[PDB]
Amino acid sequence: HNIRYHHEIHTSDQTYHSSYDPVGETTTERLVRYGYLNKDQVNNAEAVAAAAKEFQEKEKRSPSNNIIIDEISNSDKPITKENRESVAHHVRQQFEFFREVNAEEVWSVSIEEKYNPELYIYKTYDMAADDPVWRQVKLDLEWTFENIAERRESLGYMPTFKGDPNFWQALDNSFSPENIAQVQSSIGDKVTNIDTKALALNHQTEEYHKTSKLVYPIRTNLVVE
Amino acid sequence: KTETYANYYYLNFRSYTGQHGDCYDRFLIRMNEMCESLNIVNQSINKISKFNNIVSINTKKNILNKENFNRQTTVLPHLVLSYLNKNDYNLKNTKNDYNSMEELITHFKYWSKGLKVESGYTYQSV
Amino acid sequence: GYIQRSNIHEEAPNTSVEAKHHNKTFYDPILDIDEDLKDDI
Amino acid sequence: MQNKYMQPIQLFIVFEKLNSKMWISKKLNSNHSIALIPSNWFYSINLFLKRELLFSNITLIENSAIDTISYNLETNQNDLDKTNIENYFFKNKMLVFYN
Amino acid sequence: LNPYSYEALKENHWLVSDSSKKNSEWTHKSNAEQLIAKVPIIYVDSNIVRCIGGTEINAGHPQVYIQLDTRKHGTPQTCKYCGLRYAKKMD
Amino acid sequence: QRGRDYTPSNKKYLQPWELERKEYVELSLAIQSAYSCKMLSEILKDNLYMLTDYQLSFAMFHLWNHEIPIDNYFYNVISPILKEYITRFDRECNKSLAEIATFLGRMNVQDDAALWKVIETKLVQERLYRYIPLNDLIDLAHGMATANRGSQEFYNIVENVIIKHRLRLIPDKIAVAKDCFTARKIGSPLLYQVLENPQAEAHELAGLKEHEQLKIS
Amino acid sequence: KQIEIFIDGKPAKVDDSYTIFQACYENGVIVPRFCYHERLSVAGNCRMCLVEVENVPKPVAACASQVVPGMKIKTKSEKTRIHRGNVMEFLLANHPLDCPICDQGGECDLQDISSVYGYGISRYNEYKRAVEDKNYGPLVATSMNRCIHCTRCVRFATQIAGVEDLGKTGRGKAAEIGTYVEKTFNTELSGNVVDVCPVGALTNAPYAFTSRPWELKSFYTSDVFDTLGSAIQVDTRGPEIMRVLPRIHEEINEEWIS
Amino acid sequence: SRLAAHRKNDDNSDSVPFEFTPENYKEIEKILAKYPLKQKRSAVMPLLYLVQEQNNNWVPLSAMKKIAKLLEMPEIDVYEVATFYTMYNREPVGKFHLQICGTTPCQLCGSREITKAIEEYTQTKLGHTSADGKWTLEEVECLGACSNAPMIQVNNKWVYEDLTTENVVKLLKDLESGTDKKGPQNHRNQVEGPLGRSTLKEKDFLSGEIRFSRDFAKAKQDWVAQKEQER
Amino acid sequence: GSEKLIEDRPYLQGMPYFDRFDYVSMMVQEHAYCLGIESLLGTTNYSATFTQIRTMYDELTRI
Amino acid sequence: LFRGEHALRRYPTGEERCIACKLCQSACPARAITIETEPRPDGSRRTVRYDIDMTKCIY
Amino acid sequence: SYGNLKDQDRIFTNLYRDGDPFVKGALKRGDWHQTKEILSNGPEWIIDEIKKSGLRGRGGAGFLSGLKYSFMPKVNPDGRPSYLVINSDESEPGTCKDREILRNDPHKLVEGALVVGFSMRARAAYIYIRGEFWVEANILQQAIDEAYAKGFIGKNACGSGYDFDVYIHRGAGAYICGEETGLIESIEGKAGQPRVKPPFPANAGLYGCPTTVTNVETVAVCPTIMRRGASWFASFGRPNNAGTKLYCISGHVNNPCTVEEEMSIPLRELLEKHCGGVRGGWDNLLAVIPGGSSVPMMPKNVCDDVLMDFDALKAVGSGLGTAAVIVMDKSTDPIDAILRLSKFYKHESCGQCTPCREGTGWIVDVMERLLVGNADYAEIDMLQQVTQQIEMHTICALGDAAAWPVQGLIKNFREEIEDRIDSYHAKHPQLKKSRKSNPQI
Ligand SMILES: Cc1cc2nc3c(=O)[nH]c(=O)nc-3n(C[C@H](O)[C@H](O)[C@H](O)COP(=O)(O)O)c2cc1C
Ligand SMILES: Nc1ncnc2c1ncn2[C@@H]1O[C@H](COP(=O)(O)OP(=O)(O)O)[C@@H](O)[C@H]1O
Ligand code: SF4
Ligand code: SF4
Ligand code: SF4
Ligand code: SF4
Ligand code: FES
Ligand code: FES
Ligand SMILES: [Mg+2]
Ligand SMILES: [Zn+2]
Repeated sequence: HNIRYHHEIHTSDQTYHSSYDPVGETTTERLVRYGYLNKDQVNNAEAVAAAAKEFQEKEKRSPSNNIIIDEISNSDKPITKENRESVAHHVRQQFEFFREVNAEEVWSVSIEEKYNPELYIYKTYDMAADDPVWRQVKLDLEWTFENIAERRESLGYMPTFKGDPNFWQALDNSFSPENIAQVQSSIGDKVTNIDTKALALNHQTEEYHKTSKLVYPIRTNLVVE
Repeated sequence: KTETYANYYYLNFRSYTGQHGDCYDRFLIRMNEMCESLNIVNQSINKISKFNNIVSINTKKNILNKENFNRQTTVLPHLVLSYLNKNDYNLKNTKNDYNSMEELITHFKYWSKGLKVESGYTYQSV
Repeated sequence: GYIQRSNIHEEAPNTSVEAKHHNKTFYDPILDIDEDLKDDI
Repeated sequence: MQNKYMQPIQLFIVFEKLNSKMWISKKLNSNHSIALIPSNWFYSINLFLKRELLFSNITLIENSAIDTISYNLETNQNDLDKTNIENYFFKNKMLVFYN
Repeated sequence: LNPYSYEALKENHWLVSDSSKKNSEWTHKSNAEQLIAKVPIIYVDSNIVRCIGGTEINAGHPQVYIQLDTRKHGTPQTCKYCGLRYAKKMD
Repeated sequence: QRGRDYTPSNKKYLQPWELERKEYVELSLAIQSAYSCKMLSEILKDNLYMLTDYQLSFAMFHLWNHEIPIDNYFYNVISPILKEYITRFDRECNKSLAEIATFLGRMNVQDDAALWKVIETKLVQERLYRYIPLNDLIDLAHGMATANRGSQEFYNIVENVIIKHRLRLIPDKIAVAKDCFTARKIGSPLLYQVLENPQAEAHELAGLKEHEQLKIS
Repeated sequence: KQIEIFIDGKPAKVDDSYTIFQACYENGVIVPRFCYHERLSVAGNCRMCLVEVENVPKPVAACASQVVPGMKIKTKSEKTRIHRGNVMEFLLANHPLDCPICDQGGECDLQDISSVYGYGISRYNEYKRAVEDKNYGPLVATSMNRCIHCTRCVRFATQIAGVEDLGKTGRGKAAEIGTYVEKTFNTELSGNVVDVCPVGALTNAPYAFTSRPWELKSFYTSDVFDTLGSAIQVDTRGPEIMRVLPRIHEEINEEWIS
Repeated sequence: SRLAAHRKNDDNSDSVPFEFTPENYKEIEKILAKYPLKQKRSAVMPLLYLVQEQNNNWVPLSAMKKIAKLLEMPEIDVYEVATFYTMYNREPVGKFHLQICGTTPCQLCGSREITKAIEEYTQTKLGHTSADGKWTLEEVECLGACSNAPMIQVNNKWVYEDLTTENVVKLLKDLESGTDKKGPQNHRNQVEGPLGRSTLKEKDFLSGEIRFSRDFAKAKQDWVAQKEQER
Repeated sequence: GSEKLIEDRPYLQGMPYFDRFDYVSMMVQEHAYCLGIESLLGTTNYSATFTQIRTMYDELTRI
Repeated sequence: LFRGEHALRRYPTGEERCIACKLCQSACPARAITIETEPRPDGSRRTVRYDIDMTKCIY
Repeated sequence: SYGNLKDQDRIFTNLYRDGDPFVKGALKRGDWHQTKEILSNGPEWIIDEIKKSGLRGRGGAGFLSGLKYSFMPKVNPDGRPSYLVINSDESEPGTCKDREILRNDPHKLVEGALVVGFSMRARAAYIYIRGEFWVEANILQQAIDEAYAKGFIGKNACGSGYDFDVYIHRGAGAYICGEETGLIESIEGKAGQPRVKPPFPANAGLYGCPTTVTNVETVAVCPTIMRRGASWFASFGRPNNAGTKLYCISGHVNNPCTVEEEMSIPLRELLEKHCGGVRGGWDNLLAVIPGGSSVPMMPKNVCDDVLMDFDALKAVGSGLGTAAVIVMDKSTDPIDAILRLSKFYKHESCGQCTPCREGTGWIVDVMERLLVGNADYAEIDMLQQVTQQIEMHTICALGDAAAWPVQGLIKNFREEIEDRIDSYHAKHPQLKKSRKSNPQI
């Protein structure tokens, strides 16, 4: 009776965008391209400073900053041609990532595996025997089979689903027994239980389908005489 | 870590590689992978199995249900699903298209025009 | 969606004899002769 | 996205005359990143990828193309944002993608 | 009883009727109309009757409800999924 | 996750639908994979902000099913989490409460007296036993009897509930309940008669008139 | 007077004459509806257009609510989702399971809105309402169990045409839209009743049981049976033609055909 | 008050005549005068009440059509009004249309017992009309005199309160005879409780003339002065 | 023209093309297609994950 | 669950269970099902032509 | 200390018929006194006097009557008249106060209608009376005829020269007609289906003209407070409340009746003094649903200290509604009582909006199954959620009225429902759950 929240309100469909200007461009070139600074005004230091101030005020980032948007990582350190220390910082970050990404792997990389190799050697007819794990797999499978057999033998029989042609009556039990019998007679059904009292007993009754029993031990029927 | 797509990442199995890149090594790898698929299947089936059972205090022996389905078998596929997603399992097993208007509408739409998929690009590998 | 892990290594199951789930016959000296052939270039 | 990820900004640091347009989404794997590359620089960029130190161990998994000329948002048209990659499909004759 | 008469059309929902029910053998490639016409009208005490086309859910057609409280007493109503016709047991 | 707040909307306990399906499934898989108390505690503490009562009960079931030994790591890390979650439970957490209590009893954790006290207060003092299914209630009583923990009030409550729902008793549950009560030595002649013949008549089972007069809920 | 409002935090400008639904449609955000029709009067019966406003505790019916300065509308909020789900659940309660047999299977806005906005499963497990069918002539087939009592049919008959025959007779869940007496709806514009009816309660009898929407190819053409000329859409499944419909042409057709 | 449409009856066909008497026409004129000249559509309910009074406590379809024609309004509107309002019997009823309240107050006071007694005395079930056209039982909602429950209403006109398993039978016999008590069958007054009054016990004040005089001119002057001072 | 036919057909009706792509890994092909669809949808098949079918049958198909 | 040869069933009364909803036609990946339906004289929603191209159908 | 109102401070004198209810007795007891001067005072003075007195609506809303009247337009340039509708329709369960003034002091109601109409600048006042009150409608019509004959109403009302016409509309049985918009539509002649409320019917209501809907009790008490001063009425109630109110007790009480009493009187004192208390004593009390059926119930735990005030009842969670108190004893079944209430609401639903027109029937079916006992524990929370979905999603506030009693029962007597479900399931084992719909009852 709890249908609210059936649909997943929280989903795993999320995207992030990172856009940067060319690292080759200088502050003056960036200002000229964006239009804040006129092409011929680059010489005038005062004009360049005014254009930089306007750019910072309007676009919410310094002209030196190369990051238009960094939703991916929100990095506050731009990489530019002018600041040569940015290249060194990025190189250090790249090598840090190269170490850490491999470190966090569980199976892909392992220096312990590199320096202590573990080999599988084919040396016997049974390839399972060469591996302790596969021998245990065989033993576990046989143990499971034996446990299932023991449980079933102790129970002594097996319930089974038995087809019942009366499951396909024209009318439901919710209808009157007289109506059910009349419809069955009209459709000429003679292999179904149309007893009025039985139908009345089953009226508005919910119960499981017909079941039979398979009785152990399983043996072949024979005509010995 | 970043590319697992099923229960594999939480199963303890082994993958095999050869120091010779020849047909013989490839054949050995295929044989070993066939053998290890058995171990993976065994682990997967065990993940949905009820091995333990109620033990009587007086006799310290198992109390097996005589007229319960769980006595026939030790593997119950719906075990974890029922245990964790109880509401979803109940809705799935109680509401269908023959008695629920919403289920009928979903069935009709599903089989007339497939489910709507939001626009986007994906690359998924196995 | 993902989860956070603190111990990447899955430590080996306890090898003590007293501890439960101990298999005395897991290793066979006659069969587990890998070490002899392991050091072979 | 609970993994250690870094953008492939080396390409755009080296090719200093190109602008960067990169994406990552949960629709993809945690370690998967999309980028826009101009055709006139595609060959040189692949030359750099094939022999750069950290990009040396790189394999071209896949390559194909999309006929973006007839691409239209059939549902949720208003939800499109200027940062989405779909904005580059409209009015462009073709879009060839490598992975 | 002309099938094309106004009275016949109004009674049969402006469709040309086939009293013999034999034309369907060719039109729809079946005698199901003849077979279903044999079943008599099922009389139900309640004003509203529930039909599932069988004994259990998913063994027939989707569960539907038919109003037997017709503006004219005793008028049979036919189920849309199956041709079974139900009428109220006026007393 | 980015821009995600895991504080429960109910302000009592987190729910599975609040978390992303991927996170829920992956944490459940990790819990299932855990094969020792140490690693299970590590996983639970690392992902505590995403942990749910369903997953905690499932972790207890996994420990019981695989007979993972209970040790110092359990009693020192897992037990506080169980105490906190059980205290924060309410009526709608009947499934988790019954499962956790039953599996702790079956595992026979004879320590964590505070944990057992919290479980008892939730079960009887707060009258949360009325939301436990009859079969689940019988299994919980049997498990607590196996652990040897319990209260006379709780056992009397279970006996009265069994007598009330004698008609719904299944033979397997009857056997389990009879074993539990015989082992504990607690019981009544009316209870034993009901267990022997659940479908007996009112005059067949002497004392049912007094039980009905008591009118146990 | 131009007025600034916010839709999901997106600034927008609309004159005060606009309603919430009209402002949303102009700005490109879709709102479900069952009873609101552009050319018909305004009614707030179905209440499927409920949205969330920051300063309004109760849900606001977008169709019959005028915009206010500074209004903060949250159409993507969880509260709006819950409102849509509740209304859809109430609508689907008592709704017959006639999708396979209903002629509007592929053109049912109720199905579409239930898939996109409402919940995916129903809780109502009880006897549904049952309504007797009505005879409106050889042009309109009526299956009144599928009626949602949105009165679009009544409004069209009283407003677009001069015929005054349809009405909501009764009170409560037993209310029945239609003619109290048994008579045929013989207006020259009876065809458009099927188009306005959104839940397949009224359908095209000649076209009944013929085909499905997803297997038709549509062509825009002009009518010739009347010297007025009408912008029509012709749907064909191969050589066979079927289901001629109107298409919007306000200068000549004004959305209706004879 | 069963179906939301026209029931196919031979005695309620369109051919059934109906004509207002001259007194009814005068009453209709008075009703129209009371209502606005243009808004003649508001006189549907009084017209339906007049039709019920003129007929055997029911509104024929022909009468409804006549009302629509007189009011210059669609017949569908009259149909909607008649179907929406349940006090209009669209089909013939019995000589006594008993209407037993069944809301929670009456239910607590024992409405079910009174209903069973009425059914036993009238030899008919709830809702169904008796074989002979004499009794018609119906269950209705709060009739207003909750404090005097249980209660019934006859012909939508006369209310009988404070009924019991024997008072109701006595009331039914009195109705059949022709002469019966109007109001509660107990000894209580209109709303006075069975035990007695708890208020208004002072007979002197109630009987004597009650006068309350206020210096309205002075009050108005004071209000204006206060308003000016605030200004 | 399997890709062309998949584009012509809706999502569900294109799945059996993935069975046809590989005659011995059809389960894995279906798994990849369904994984892509659910990645677009932003959800995961918790039912399959908890029932373990998508791993055991993938390994059976590998065998 | 084996899928062998297609067949059309009937209700126990003998009436056809097929109502021309064309859901099967739309879902058929191979476009192997062709359905045309006309109202039956009694008024039932029953198909007049229901063809399955066994050579074009993937089982 | 609140209660024990003096017999000489009761506005509704002759509540129990002891004198003539017609013009003779009305003038004997002081009706139609200085009406000319009251009119001459001016509409602004009347509005200010009401505001100072603090009279608030006697219906469910409880809004400030003075402010409600002041909201009406001063003048209509288009020439549209203003209408004063008196909603005498009393169809809410347990409410009897309204009918006890129509047949006792109709002239007081007519005088109040005239005063309010003059204050509001309204040419016509229509008294809409439910068709059940046939005798009361006849009495009020006779009173109106007497007023016209004596010249109080009509041309030169009370010699003031202000033309004012009082008409009577005897509607039929529809509890929905009590709603303002539904009342207006019923007067218009359409179906009593409420209307969405962005137009604020005070601006465009009846016939498209400004109309104001007011309760009979408020209209009747207006002239008396006008004559006796605003301070008099304001001093007979707790602060922020109006004053003397006409309560009516219906449920299991020794002496059911309708009595006028001071505002804020304790519920226990009101039950014990005027009506003799519960049948088996206060200890035998099970619950009380004061202020009509619409508002939730109150258990004996809170009934002890609750005061009959709008604010106090709102804080406790069971509004004062129409001052209709139904006392449910330990003999009755709260589930059955609320089931009957839900059936009443289902019957009375106009049917315009799907939330109400479907949830009412759904709740009725769920309550019926709960009463039978063939229901699950989760169905209680499902019913709670269904009521929360109905509320605030409707147009006329009838969905909320139908939802509130069910929520009150769920929160108060959850254990009773759970015990009944357990009792049913103990005697009715059922392993298999049917996928079919629940059988019709
Ligand atoms: C469903 C419903 C029924 C109502 N029934 C009545 C009623 O019977 N009598 C009444 O006076 N007010 C009733 N009201 C309230 C009126 O609409 C309105 O608020 C009141 O009559 C105005 O007078 P007041 O301002 O003094 O409360 C009902 C409201 C609703 C939503
Ligand atoms: N037939 C069953 N089918 C599916 N899951 C079962 C079944 N029986 C037990 N489980 C699981 O066993 C756990 C309960 O353990 P236990 O009390 O021993 O079983 P039971 O009471 O049915 O004999 C639950 O996780 C429950 O889901
Ligand atoms: S309108 Fe037709 S297709 Fe839509 S839900 Fe109703 S019956 Fe199904
Ligand atoms: S028949 Fe169709 S258009 Fe008319 S009220 Fe019902 S749903 Fe609306
Ligand atoms: S058309 Fe196809 S899906 Fe529809 S009923 Fe017939 S066989 Fe079934
Ligand atoms: S809430 Fe109910 S009574 Fe009010 S308008 Fe909607 S359907 Fe009519
Ligand atoms: S579209 Fe808003 S109420 Fe129907
Ligand atoms: S309960 Fe009978 S009149 Fe109100
Ligand atoms: Mg168990
Ligand atoms: Zn059927």
